Amino acid sequence: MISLADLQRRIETGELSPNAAIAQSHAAIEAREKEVHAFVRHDKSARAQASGPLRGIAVGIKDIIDTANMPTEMGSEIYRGWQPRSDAPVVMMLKRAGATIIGKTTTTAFASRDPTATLNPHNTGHSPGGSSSGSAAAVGAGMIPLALGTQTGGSVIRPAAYCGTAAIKPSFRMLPTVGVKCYSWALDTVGLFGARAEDLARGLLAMTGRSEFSGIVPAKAPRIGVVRQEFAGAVEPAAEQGLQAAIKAAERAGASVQAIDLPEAVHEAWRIHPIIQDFEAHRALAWEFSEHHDEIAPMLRASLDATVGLTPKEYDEARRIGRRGRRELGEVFEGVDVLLTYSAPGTAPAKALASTGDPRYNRLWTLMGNPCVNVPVLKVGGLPIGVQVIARFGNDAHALATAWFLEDALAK
Amino acid sequence: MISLADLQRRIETGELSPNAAIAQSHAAIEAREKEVHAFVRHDKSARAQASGPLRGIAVGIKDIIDTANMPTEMGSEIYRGWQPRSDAPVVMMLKRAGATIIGKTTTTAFASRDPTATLNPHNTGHSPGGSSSGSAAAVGAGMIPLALGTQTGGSVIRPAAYCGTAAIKPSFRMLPTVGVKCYSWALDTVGLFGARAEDLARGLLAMTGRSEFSGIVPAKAPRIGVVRQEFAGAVEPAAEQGLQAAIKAAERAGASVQAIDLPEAVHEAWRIHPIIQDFEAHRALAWEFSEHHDEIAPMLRASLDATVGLTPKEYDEARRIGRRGRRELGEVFEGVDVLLTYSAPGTAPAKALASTGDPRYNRLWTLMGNPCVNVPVLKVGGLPIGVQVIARFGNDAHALATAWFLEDALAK
Repeated sequence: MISLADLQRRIETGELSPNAAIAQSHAAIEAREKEVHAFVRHDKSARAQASGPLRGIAVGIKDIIDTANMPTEMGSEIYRGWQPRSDAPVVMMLKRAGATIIGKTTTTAFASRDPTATLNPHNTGHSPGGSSSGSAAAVGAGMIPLALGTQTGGSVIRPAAYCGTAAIKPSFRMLPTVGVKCYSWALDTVGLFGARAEDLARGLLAMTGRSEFSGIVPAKAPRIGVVRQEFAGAVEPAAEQGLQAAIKAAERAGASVQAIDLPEAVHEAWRIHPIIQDFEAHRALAWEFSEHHDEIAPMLRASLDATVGLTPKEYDEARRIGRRGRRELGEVFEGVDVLLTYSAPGTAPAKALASTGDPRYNRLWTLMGNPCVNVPVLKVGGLPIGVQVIARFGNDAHALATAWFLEDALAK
Repeated sequence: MISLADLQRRIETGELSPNAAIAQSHAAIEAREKEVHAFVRHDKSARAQASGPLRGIAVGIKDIIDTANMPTEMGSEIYRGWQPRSDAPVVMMLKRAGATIIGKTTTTAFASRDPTATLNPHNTGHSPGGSSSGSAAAVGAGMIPLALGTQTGGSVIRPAAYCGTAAIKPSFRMLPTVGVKCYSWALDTVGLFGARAEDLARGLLAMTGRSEFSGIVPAKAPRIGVVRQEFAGAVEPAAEQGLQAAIKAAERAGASVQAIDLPEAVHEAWRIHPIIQDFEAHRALAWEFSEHHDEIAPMLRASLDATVGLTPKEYDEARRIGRRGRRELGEVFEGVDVLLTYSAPGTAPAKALASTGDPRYNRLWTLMGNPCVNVPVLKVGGLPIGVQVIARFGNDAHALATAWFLEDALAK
């Protein structure tokens, strides 16, 4: 994989030129696209910008995020050829920083469960996860140093884990969702994919200009709280192996680790996530559901059809339950700096299963809003397994700091 | 003005056909549009639907809200001829209920300060207010029974007051802002314009399907708390005259009225509203500011140029102040059912002043999130003056109930 931070340093010290860096991504993409299929469209004419911390940095954009110079097809035929008038605010944050929008990465139809043609870089016979399939695969394939995606359930953390890349789902609403195809406004959150935690930090620094993302360094002797989200059902062996490896490395590295059970209120929040997501989806995708019902991908159309009956009453109750969950989750962070848990059920499912994986270990955190970071741990049968580092709401900088510490710890 | 609730009843009993109702609206728009200029686009072919609670109900849509069959130009040359692919969720809520989207109403460029060509129905020499100019003017001129607008500062309540129409800015996020041109995601709120409070209730009921809007009836002897928002300075004579008239009518109607002071925390919330609005504006309008700077309307362009320096730091601090205000405000709604204040600085400004009016008496409430309702009280020099009814967050129904009460009390 390509490191954003590495590219920056080399460009800053005249070692590498912005153009060369971009040309390299162009090459990397063409070298493996026929095998990975991570891009809906590759803008081969894309050139590096003159200035900015992100000059020479090629970025892939999930195809539900608006771009003015390239179509935004939402992974659906309904939007074939669709061309937004303006660039989404998040795309502009990148451009203003000197980044190069190299292309649009594949997304499941409307960011749902319907598989794309994209394949896992580690094993062509496996899924790269979803819904941010192309962003994760492209970064995992070493095509680009950065990519944007989104998470409502777990479309940032899950595919990152599956493809073995670093990634972060910042605190809810930190990054604007304007110009981002909505599924559930109460959940939709923009995320970033990169090689390591440090790359994510530099990416967020350039995008937001927030000092907290500047000068970040690996955390020392972090206080980790391990949660296995039992309420989410049984996990696959490979996932537990990864978690245990992480815990062990962390301990050897000097961290303090303790197992803790989440409050019953938090469990409840996890349970009603589907209610909030599905109710709002009917509102957010009202036009598509009413005017182009039969054109909606199979799986998405099935979930919508099965949820037309959700009532405003139960919806409101679900949100109330979510709030309680957030309130009680905060107390948990009085003893620990971050929470460590699974990033996915296990290794990436085989493409033959026609599944982008289950977000049951991700969804709770999207609703809580806390910043989440994926840390690649190991590989089983050649397929990546990662862990999820979660910090207090708004403490994105610390989450990255701890993920960094964890990366170094695993490196022994 | 055309009453939505009135049409519903007559249509329901078979006294009025939906087709006739819609024909009525077209004729009404035709008779006053050439002088008011409230519509950016009037769809003369718009027909009535056969079923649903809003069948036969014509609705005007502010032109920052997406429509799939009509252009959405944001009141700016930058979006001349721009055609969204889909109808915004709020528009779909109306259509699914059987409503007829009769056209797009004028909006200031990107919902800011730059005046539109729309004129006040009560006096063409005055402003209809902004930024929801067309929606307020159209309803105020008796053209349509319902219209959608938006409020970030006071673009719902203020123009409603200026045009003498009933209107409501629902609780924050109760109505989706998807497909609604964003200015400030922390403030942007969809609102409705109608003849009377009852009309607003019926509209929300059909749109949301929430039982809280069903069976709404005038309130009895409500506990009103009068607040003059001193932090915003003194209002114009006409405005005070209207408030005094409202208080007197309410008292003689059996209501308990008492003057109340707003906690310092709330005052501060009002003060930092500009910080939040302007900071986000730069992110939300990044493409426009960076790629079409000189094409942006004069006033909005100047305010943007003057705020480029706002830091994320002062922004975060501003939000913290806002949250603090929200908590203490709730405490206020413990001894009183609703608050009563000004809807605007006074009568509608003369067009010559090139001003849509000062929203200093509206902005606080948009940030607090509380449901606000404008109640027409009287006229000065032929220009309408209204008052603003405010209830606790999520108590929209009660707000409407009390507003209805005030309407009846004013009629004596």
